[PDB]
Amino acid sequence: TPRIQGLTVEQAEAVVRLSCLPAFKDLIAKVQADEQFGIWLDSSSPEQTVPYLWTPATPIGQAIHRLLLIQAFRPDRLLAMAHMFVSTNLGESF
Repeated sequence: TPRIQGLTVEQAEAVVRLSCLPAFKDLIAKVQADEQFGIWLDSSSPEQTVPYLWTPATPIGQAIHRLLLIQAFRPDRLLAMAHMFVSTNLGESF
């Protein structure tokens, strides 16, 4: 059971899974350090403003990191994150 300071049970269930990735190791303390950053946590459009990331990173890699973050934190905007990932990989009018 992780911290339930800002997350829920369904959100924190995937946090433990995402912590197994070597790239996304600093995840449990990430929300504690960015405690004010909760726009993606509640309401608004977390798709357009996705904080944090996984060395220089390609835009595709940054989109992958944002997708992995939102898949665990905000499961509903996964469709919009996937749409933006496709647009950045292929094109805006794909």
